[PDB]
Amino acid sequence: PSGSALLVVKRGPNAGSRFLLDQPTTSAGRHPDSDIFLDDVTVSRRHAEFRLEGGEFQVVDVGSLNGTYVNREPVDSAVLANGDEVQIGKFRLVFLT
Amino acid sequence: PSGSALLVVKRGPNAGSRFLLDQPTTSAGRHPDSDIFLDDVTVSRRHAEFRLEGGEFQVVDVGSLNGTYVNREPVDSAVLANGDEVQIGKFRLVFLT
Amino acid sequence: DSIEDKNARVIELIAAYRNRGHLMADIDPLRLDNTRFSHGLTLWDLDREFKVVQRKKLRDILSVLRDAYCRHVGVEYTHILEPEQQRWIQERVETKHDKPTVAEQKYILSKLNAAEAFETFLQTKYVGQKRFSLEGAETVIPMMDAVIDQCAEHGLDEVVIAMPHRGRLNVLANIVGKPYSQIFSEFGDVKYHLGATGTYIQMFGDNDIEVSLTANPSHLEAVDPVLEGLVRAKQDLLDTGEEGSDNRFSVVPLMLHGDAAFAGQGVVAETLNLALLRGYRTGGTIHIVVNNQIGFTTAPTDSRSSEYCTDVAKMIGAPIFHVNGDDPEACAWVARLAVDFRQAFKKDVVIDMLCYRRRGHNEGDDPSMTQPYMYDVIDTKRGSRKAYTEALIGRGDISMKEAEDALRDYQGQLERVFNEVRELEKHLATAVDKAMLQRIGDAHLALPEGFTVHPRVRPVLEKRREMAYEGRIDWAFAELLALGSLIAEGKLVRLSGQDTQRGTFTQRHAVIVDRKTGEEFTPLQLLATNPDGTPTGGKFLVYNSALSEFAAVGFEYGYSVGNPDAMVLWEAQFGDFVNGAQSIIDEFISSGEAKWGQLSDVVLLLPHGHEGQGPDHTSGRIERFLQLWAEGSMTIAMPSTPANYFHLLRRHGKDGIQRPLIVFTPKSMLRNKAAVSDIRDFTESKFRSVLEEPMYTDGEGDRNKVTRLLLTSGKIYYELAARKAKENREDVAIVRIEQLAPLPRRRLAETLDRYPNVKEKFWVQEEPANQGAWPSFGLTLPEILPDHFTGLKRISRRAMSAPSSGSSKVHAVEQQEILDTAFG
Amino acid sequence: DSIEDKNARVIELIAAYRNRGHLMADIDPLRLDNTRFSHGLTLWDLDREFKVVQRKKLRDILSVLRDAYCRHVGVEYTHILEPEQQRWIQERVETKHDKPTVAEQKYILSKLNAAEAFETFLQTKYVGQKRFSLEGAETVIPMMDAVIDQCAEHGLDEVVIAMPHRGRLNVLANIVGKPYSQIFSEFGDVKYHLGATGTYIQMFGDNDIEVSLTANPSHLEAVDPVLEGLVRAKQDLLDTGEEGSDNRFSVVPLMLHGDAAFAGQGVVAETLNLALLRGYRTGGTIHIVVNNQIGFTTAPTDSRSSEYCTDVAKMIGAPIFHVNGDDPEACAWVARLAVDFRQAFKKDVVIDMLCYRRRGHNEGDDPSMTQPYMYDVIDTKRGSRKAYTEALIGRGDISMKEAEDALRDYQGQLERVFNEVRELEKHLATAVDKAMLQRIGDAHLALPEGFTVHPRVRPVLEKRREMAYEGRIDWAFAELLALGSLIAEGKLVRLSGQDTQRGTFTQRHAVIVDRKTGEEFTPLQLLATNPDGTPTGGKFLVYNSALSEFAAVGFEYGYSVGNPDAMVLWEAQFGDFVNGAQSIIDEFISSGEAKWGQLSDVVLLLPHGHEGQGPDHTSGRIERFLQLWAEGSMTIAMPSTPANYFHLLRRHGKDGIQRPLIVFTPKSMLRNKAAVSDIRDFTESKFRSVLEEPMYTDGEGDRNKVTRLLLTSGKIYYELAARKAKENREDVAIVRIEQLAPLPRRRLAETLDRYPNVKEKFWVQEEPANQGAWPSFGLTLPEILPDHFTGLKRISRRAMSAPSSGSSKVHAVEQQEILDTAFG
Ligand SMILES: Cc1ncc(C[n+]2csc(CCOP(=O)(O)OP(=O)(O)O)c2C)c(N)n1
Ligand SMILES: Cc1ncc(C[n+]2csc(CCOP(=O)(O)OP(=O)(O)O)c2C)c(N)n1
Ligand SMILES: [Ca+2]
Ligand SMILES: [Ca+2]
Ligand SMILES: [Mg+2]
Ligand SMILES: [Mg+2]
Repeated sequence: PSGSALLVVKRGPNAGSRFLLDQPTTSAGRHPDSDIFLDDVTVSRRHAEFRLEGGEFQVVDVGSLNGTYVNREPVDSAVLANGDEVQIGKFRLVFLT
Repeated sequence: PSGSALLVVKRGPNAGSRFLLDQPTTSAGRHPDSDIFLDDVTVSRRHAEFRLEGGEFQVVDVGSLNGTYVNREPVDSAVLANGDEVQIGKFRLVFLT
Repeated sequence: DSIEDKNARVIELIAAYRNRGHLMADIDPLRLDNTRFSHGLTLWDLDREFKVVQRKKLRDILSVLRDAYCRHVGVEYTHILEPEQQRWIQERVETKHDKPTVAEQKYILSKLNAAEAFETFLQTKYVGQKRFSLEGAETVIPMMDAVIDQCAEHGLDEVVIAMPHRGRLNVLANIVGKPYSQIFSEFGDVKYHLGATGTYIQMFGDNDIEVSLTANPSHLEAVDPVLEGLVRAKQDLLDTGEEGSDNRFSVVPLMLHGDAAFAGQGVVAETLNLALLRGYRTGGTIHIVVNNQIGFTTAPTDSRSSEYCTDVAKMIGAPIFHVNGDDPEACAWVARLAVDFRQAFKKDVVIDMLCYRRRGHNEGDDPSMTQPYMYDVIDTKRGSRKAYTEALIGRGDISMKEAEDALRDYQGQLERVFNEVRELEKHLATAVDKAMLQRIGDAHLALPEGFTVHPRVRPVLEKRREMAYEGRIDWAFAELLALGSLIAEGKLVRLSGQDTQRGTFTQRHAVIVDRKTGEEFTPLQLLATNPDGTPTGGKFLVYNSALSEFAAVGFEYGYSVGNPDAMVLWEAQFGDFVNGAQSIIDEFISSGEAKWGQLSDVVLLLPHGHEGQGPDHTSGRIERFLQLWAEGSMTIAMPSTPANYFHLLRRHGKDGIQRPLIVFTPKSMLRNKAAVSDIRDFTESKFRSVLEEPMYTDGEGDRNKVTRLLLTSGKIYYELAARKAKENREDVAIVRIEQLAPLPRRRLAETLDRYPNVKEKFWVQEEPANQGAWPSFGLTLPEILPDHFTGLKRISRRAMSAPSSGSSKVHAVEQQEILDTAFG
Repeated sequence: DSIEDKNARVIELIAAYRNRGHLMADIDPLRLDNTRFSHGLTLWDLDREFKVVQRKKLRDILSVLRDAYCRHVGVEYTHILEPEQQRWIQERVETKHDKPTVAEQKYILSKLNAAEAFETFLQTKYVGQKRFSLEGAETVIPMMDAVIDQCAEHGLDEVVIAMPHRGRLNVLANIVGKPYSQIFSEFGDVKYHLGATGTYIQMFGDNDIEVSLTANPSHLEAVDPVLEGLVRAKQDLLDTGEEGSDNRFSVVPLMLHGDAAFAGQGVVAETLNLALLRGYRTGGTIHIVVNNQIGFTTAPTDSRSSEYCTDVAKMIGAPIFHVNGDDPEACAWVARLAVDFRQAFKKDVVIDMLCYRRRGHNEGDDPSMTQPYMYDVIDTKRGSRKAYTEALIGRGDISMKEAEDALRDYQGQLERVFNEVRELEKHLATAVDKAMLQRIGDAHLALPEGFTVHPRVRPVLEKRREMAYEGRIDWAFAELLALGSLIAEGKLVRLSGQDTQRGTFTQRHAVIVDRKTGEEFTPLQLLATNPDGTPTGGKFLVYNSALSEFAAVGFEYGYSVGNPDAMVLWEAQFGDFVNGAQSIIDEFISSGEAKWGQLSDVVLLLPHGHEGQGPDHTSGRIERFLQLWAEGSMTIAMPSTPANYFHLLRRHGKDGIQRPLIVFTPKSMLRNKAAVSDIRDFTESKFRSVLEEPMYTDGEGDRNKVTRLLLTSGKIYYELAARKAKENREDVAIVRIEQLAPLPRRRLAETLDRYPNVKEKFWVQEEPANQGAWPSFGLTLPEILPDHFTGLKRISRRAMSAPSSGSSKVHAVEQQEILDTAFG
């Protein structure tokens, strides 16, 4: 994992699953063509995006109904740090460098 | 009926039954050996007596629980007149000369 | 704390007594609970005046409140939603009461003498009477007497009682008025289950009232809906109540219960639920719970999850009076108040009589084994009659001489019953004319002026007028042709069940609803009037039932008992839900005649048939009704044609026999184009217990060509006939058994004898091998007709633990397997 | 009118809102009743202060009262007898409420999106789904979600749901969390009747909770006691509740209902009645009534006799909240309050969700035919999801962009379900040692220090210790030997029924009561501890039931489903009253495995036998259980010996098979001196489905002398054997069929082959010809074993419409006629 990040599902029906962040934009949502397919009715078809620009990893809500949280705090966009918890619907994902 | 009287059951399980009064004392009660056997739990074993002395016909209560009535009035003893109604328990008897 | 604070505290204290005073009332004659017996006010406020509109001292408010709610009567009424009903109770309970006259007290004592002498005789003379003992609950006799007397004071026609066994013979002797020569004719017995009638005469009034007691099984509370149906049939006959010209409901149900059964049996809540329904109300039932605070060996804390055994009555906002069984004056007073409430508001009243069970549940039972504390208390209790006599002396109400007169009267009653029993020991056509059919067809288009018919309902009305004149009469219309012609002949017809007005399968439309105003029109009700305008004497009473099977079937059974001249039909949504009324079927319908000599002509309509809709939408359990059957108990049928169903119903209503009829009715066969009848089948025929194919009776069919005979019943005939016609199979004949019970032995034999070349005979059915007619027919047909059925084989679905598969695909495969086997 | 008058009027006005405000609340989303919407005070008193302890203006008192009781929530609580429960509700309902956060509102809207997209898909994709439509009642989904979330907020373990079919697949997808690939695997279906399990995760909290859905038939409400039994078995396993070390009752029953069925079905009141009983409580059930103000075509005025469909819940003093189905925030708020009440007081709460049924009852139903006014109003109603989105915009709670996000989310859910399903379419020994018997005998005399045994109970305890060591073990002790040894082996044993602790026939004494203190002692509970003091893991849970059959049998069936490792026995007082539980027997016990794959090991103990005590004290209807039977559905037995009953019970508890057992148990045979067993029969034997006379297996009997074979079952064997011994008839042998179903074909054939000289074979029974084992045996035995039973004849009572005669004299004559025929 050179310059890449990892998302590990800590809470949700697929707890233990790992998603690699290494592309410029990584889509997260209920659409089956999502890069990170999060299959729960609480997740919107198009929900969030993990954007990698330069060195920083950012989470961005793209118009979901239930929003996106970073460490129990609602955000429109937030720069992610090692060990941060991202909530997308009922799913809880840990961000790791 | 020379110098005699008649008792006709107007209300009770034996409505229409007639009893003749022509003896000095005529017992009325629930005991089967009563001269006038009035078979209802409201009538006491020894309840009343129809006494004939001289010309007058008298009704006398002999220690019944529910008492004796003459024309809807409670009495210990009463001289009977033609057409009077005697109540012994639930039974209603009309006295006739 | 100022006057304002004190005023507020008094208003809240008044509300607390009205609402919860009953929780502190001295209702228990055993005083088993030691811990049983607003506070901003003190001794200093006792003589302070408060607005109540008059000003009253706190001590006076308190004495009125305490007397009304905290003595021997616990009043529950503030849960009642109607304010006029709360005011009515509050005014009668909070007013100063006039003490009974000496004559009224002596009369109550005479009823305690009668109840106790009867119990003393019963327990001394016979063994095995402990289980029926009324000892410790004798006050129920002056209580019931006061109910009946108060009904007579209102000039009502009859009081009908339903009760369990406890004290039943005491009620027969001291309430119904039956003599001991009739009561003690044999040596518990059937006597505890039989019905009886008598005449009650008022002691202080000018009226008489009829008193009857309905029959019942040992199943506690099962009779409850039966009593209501019986009373409602009697009210309809007297032109009183819901279907009467007066609002008096002059036939009163008096329903007795035990404390454990009143809380535990679901049929109680089902029957209360009927109390204000248009199709079932009887103008309010008077309930008496004989609350002896025990159920065999079980304590009340294991029998109910609420403070009182009567709490289910809050389901309908009924008032409830908890009364101390050791106070017969308060018991008689509550009884009279209950009748007055019932008359004013046409709603149930519940009397909770707190008492005790002096003896063990039965012979050989020492009740101290399981309830030692209760029975150590009961062993110190003096009887009701002695306690009341002693209360009257102490109060100065009666002299010592009068008390001696009462003891004399008691011993005389005791002598009377012991001596009497001692001496007893040492001693028509079903066819109608074309004019009748046309009139019933015409009635469907004889709509009231400006009535708006729903556009989906209009073709049904027009098709019925068309069928009446042209034929091809379907099942739904044939049923209305049968009911309509009985009404025109002067018969009362009562039809009910779940969604029965319209019909579950949208086929009946016995009631039609105005599209714009919601107004109802009942076409068959026009047959209650002759063409000349005179009434026929007939009526159509058609209702949608509550969502109940147990209480609804029990009500219809009781209704048929109450009026043997009525045509009474109950319809299951699907036959699969009738098992909800199994207690009524087992305990009353199938067996009441043999057990009690009680007759019923009730009809059960059970939608039945394998159509792939699952194990709860397929079967009425024909096999269970056939198993219950015994000669002359019931008629069981599964008609295959509209006209044969018509003749079946007309025969049932006109035969002058009181016997239940079980009909397995169709679902998809209602709209099967082959399952239609000709006008001639209604005007020139009768009920046929066995049917042949129309090719042998009306067509050019050759019976001598037949080598394989298929015997069947119901809708599968049409599928068997369709395969026969497509494959042109003259070698196979199909015979239908329309009347399943009694088996039509003679007609079956005559029909089979017209096929001299049959080599093999099969019973064909849609139902699994352990279900349908096969388990009984398979065993009875070879025995009953050995020259016809020795070697009879079965064609059916395989044996199953459910009436069918849950899969419609499996159903279709199995259905095709039966036809393929039948013609294999 | 002074200040004192005005003060009094305010206090009464406060009481009127608390008591009756619910009658004026805006609860109906259809507003069908136009006429729906103290007076000594005027406009001038609005700004006057009144004591409430603070002083408050009348306008403020009024706004609080109106908001709490007259908006979208109708609160009924003043009928509750516990003042602490009234205060708890009053404080939570009258306080100013914190508006939900935007995130909570958006989450509720996300649940409406999910419910409506599911309904839209269901109604568009498939035909025949109209009958299950949740359209007009979608708010039940955020309501149920709030219930489960609030249970998770209390850290509870599981929520178990029971519900009818309406919206069931919507609940599976949106509550239980089952994927569409599993829900739409086939093409109503069995899917509307199956059980399911899932995991619920909190959206805003840190906990998870298990969510399950129990299986059920179409019989509305029948599952209600089954759910309670299932939950109670799960609570006993988790060591929570009544039989647990904590008072959390951490398994919650969530019971859904319809408005017509909730009022009409008696099993509702029977199940509510169980709510606080020691043997049955589950710490309070959360009820939801989907009140769409209709029942198929029936209006509420024909379905109930009270203001609300939930009024039966007043039977147990439960709080009731009537909530407007068009207000999902109030619906979610009531759900959370219900769970908090349930947790604080361990008692039922009822939620009456007022809503509507958008579609007709099923396909082809135009509901305006019977309810035109209701459906003209429904045709103008906008959906819950659109109305709530519009409410949120209007209130300024959400922006237009956020509302667009919600519509986007909705269309995405609609696309997801339509596309997923599219792709899915194109793709051991039963014997114990002598030491075990002695230990169970010894346990009956191992009384607690200073325990006072009733003098009539002491010989029973001493006789059991005597039997354990010397033999002649009777039926009652053999049962306790079987249950006691299972407990010692570590099994949980639950035994219950009417008066089951002592026993109806005073024979059990499983619980004994201290003569002086009322203290209870359970001898078999000592077997839960090994001689070394370590627990065996076993337990004896023995109770006296409520006086119910339907709810009691349903509870025991559910209990056995909830814990397959428990030994669960239900006992009828007499088998004759089990027909009261016919719906449970037909719909769950006999058929649940075949219909749903749901397994149960429940035992039914049915006292049975002809003894002259009438048609309600003679029969458990063996013939009805035999008719229901199909291979592998149930085991049915009628043991004749104490040891064979012992082996039967041990086999049932140890076979590792989940299959119901039906036992026809004795009454007088409990004390028959010939019906006793030797120690050896418990230590050196097993269950024998077929028994021979001890003269052939142990004695000097000659089987070759036998020419007449009598086959029988039950207590009549002893009378047949007594006549045989008195008449010294070596030519006659008696064979007993102990296991009635499955028929023991192999053992029967082997036994009959030991009698080579039999010329005639008869089936002998006490029951009428149409009852007992003959209707099934008479038909099955000659087919199954033609070389043994072709020519088998019957000896029985004549066919009857009741299980027996009402006369004990007729019984005795008939009984002597059977023995005389058997040896004629
Ligand atoms: C439906 C039904 N179940 C069971 C029985 C058996 N049984 C007879 S008496 C009894 C207890 C009755 O208790 P309760 O109702 O308080 O009446 P009580 O005998 O005390 O007057 C029971 C369970 C019955 N007769 N009917
Ligand atoms: C015990 C029982 N009796 C009858 C039926 C037939 N049935 C199916 S739906 C229905 C009406 C249900 O009304 P309600 O309880 O208000 O529920 P809804 O369908 O309106 O949700 C009936 C009688 C049944 N399934 N179960
Ligand atoms: Ca008839
Ligand atoms: Ca087993
Ligand atoms: Mg009782
Ligand atoms: Mg409904």
